[PDB]
Amino acid sequence: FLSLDSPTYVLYRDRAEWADIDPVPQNDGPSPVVQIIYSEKFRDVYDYFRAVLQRDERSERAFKLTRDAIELNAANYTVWHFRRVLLRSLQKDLQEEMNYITAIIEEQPKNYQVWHHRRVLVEWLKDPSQELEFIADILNQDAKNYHAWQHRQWVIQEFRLWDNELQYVDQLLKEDVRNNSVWNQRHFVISNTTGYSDRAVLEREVQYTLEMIKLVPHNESAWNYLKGILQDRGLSRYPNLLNQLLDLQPSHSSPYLIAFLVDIYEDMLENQCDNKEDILNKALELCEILAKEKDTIRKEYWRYIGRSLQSKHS
Amino acid sequence: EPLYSLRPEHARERLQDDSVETVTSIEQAKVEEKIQEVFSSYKFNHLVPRLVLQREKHFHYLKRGLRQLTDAYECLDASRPWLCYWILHSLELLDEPIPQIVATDVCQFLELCQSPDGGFGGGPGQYPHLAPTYAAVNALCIIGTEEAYNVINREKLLQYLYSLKQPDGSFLMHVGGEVDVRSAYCAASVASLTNIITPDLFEGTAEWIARCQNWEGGIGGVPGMEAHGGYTFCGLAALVILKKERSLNLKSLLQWVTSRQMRFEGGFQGRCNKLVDGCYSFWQAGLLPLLHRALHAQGDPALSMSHWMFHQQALQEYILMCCQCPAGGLLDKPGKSRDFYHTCYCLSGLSIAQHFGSGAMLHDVVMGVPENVLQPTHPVYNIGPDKVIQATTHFLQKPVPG
Ligand SMILES: Cn1cncc1[C@@](O)(c1ccc(Cl)cc1)c1cc2cc(C(=O)NN3CCOCC3)cc(-c3ccccc3)c2o1
Ligand SMILES: CC(C)=CCC/C(C)=C/CC/C(C)=C/COP(=O)(O)OP(=O)(O)O
Ligand SMILES: [Zn+2]
Repeated sequence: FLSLDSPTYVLYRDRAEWADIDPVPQNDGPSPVVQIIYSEKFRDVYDYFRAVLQRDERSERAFKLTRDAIELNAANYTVWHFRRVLLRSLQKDLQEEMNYITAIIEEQPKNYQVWHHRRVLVEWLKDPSQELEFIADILNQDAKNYHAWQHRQWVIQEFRLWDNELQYVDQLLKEDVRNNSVWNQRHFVISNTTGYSDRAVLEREVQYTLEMIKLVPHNESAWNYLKGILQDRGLSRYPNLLNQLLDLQPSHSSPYLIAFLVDIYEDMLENQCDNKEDILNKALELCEILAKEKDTIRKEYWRYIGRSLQSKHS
Repeated sequence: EPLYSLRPEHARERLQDDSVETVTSIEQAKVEEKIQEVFSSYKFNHLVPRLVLQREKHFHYLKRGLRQLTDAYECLDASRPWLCYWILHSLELLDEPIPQIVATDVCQFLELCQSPDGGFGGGPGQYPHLAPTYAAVNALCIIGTEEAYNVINREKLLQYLYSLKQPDGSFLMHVGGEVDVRSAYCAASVASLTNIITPDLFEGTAEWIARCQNWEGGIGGVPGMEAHGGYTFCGLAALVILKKERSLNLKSLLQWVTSRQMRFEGGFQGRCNKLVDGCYSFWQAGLLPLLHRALHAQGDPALSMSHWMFHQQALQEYILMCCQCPAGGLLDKPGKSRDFYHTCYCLSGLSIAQHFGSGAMLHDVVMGVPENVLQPTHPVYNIGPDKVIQATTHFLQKPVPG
């Protein structure tokens, strides 16, 4: 292996062990469009990749070449496909390839190809033993990397590794209670384990969320989670909720609290509530305050809500 | 004053971290301080603010990129049809004609990009992939000539789509590749425009997409994942193409997207508790015209007759004051480097925000100088509405392959 960054790196056209092969230049046609003026290093590696792809040469040197083509452009999915062909055809040790993908993902975590490649290797080896820990290290650098969370969900689901994830969720929530990815992971773990029907679980969750809301009134994630686990069976199914939210309104107020209250008024006005002319006006006044003072960025949305609430509850 | 984000009341929209700091709040505060500087720059320099879309500067940027790019674009060597689409759409939005010689050149380049298997690759000889296939088809349609339409091998395209179809209703992005809601949209987009939709091609797709909607109201890449504007756009748009928008809880979705607009910045974020980004001016805001059309089809009587359900003015102020690179091209947020992807979507979003349309009604809101008005864009395909109708009618002149 001769690193693409090594001081003694040599273009492939100047390499003896490649003299037999004629590189294949890229054909962009007579009048190119969106033509990229590649560096000599790039064009050199890819002219030989094209040669090895055309001739479908499944050799150790071709395998080493894909590594350089990948490094020059990790987004080239065609190269990644040929590399997987070589892995099978050459019978390459897959853990060695696992160490390789571990390194490249650390380098470029926001790439679709690198994660899919890791998935294929895990699928091939039927071995998720390193996954949770590896993903955890990536998440320790970017706690919100979409691919990382997606890969974590896939591993946990396929190999049934649920036992310790909620603990992990609590760990990251303590580090940043505003991490929407962690709240999503929380709902992921719970809905695929115990579910939200067990009253002991639903209550536990609502209390935790309300408590987090008390700690950080303006954290939209806790509010969205609370709404998400209750709008299922309908907010009006829980009477104590309304007053309990109105209780922390003098101090822990936020445009989120106002909005939630409105979400309760509309469910009530939809499930035959008492004074269905008294609750309606409470809501319209809130839609008013929201659209006019407390949350004007969404004035068009709130004005729509008011008009829709009258359109069927007048 | 005339500008929403410069008014004194707006200062109240700054982030309140409740005295509990975390990576999220700190990072959201950094961007807000940076955006405020831009907003206050006019008062600071003692000048009257004027919002001008640097049409000329962006044009040069685009016109040049369409032909040649530096080695800085090596990372997009597997995304060239994308470059063709982003640039041509930008020029289209800026209402700049495409020389017949350039059009034919684009057509010939995408021909080389087309695979013998069907679909298009990210460049000559590259395996077909659904993202560049969507890009190629959209570009060819923007051109809209008989030549461009004929580049597409409809029979092979269908075959390719079928090779990616999974039993659960989803599609692979490419052979031996990954799956997420993007593939559903790319497949539905190209299959509908070219009229190759067979009775069973999208069987189960609508259901698989509906499974991607989560507790947040938005849509994730795959079932179980966090709600994200890019994926939510793909999901809904795909459903509108398949006529199954109904499969979604549209009310929870509407509430989620509207909450994605930043009260202070004016632009949108891609997901809850993350940073604002100019490209989401299309991915997120573009969902309002889709929901407006979906709700109206259900006979929703509360829908406005002149505005989309998001602050059109604020999104325009964000884009115009914070997303233009003085050298030409648009971007994520101030401090970031320009690129054609962000140029394409920042302009697409500006278009959405200044053009309302619901049947017989038409209402515009063009912030800043009048010359800022752009050509309208179709909310499903993100190409001109005329190009959609033109391409659609054209391919309807031929039967669905067998
Ligand atoms: C999440 N996000 C929010 N804002 C941007 C992103 C992005 O991370 C993203 C990830 C995945 C998806 Cl599906 C969509 C967007 C992203 C960044 C980016 C830059 C360029 C780009 O042109 N960068 N230039 C290259 C030349 O040097 C200047 C920067 C091109 C693309 C690109 C987009 C679609 C297809 C092919 C390519 C980019 O994509
Ligand atoms: C048609 C088509 C291809 C549509 C898809 C568009 C799109 C923008 C998809 C988002 C994919 C993604 C991995 C986002 C996370 O990036 P991030 O965390 O860096 O960005 P964020 O912080 O803004 O969420
Ligand atoms: Zn962006």
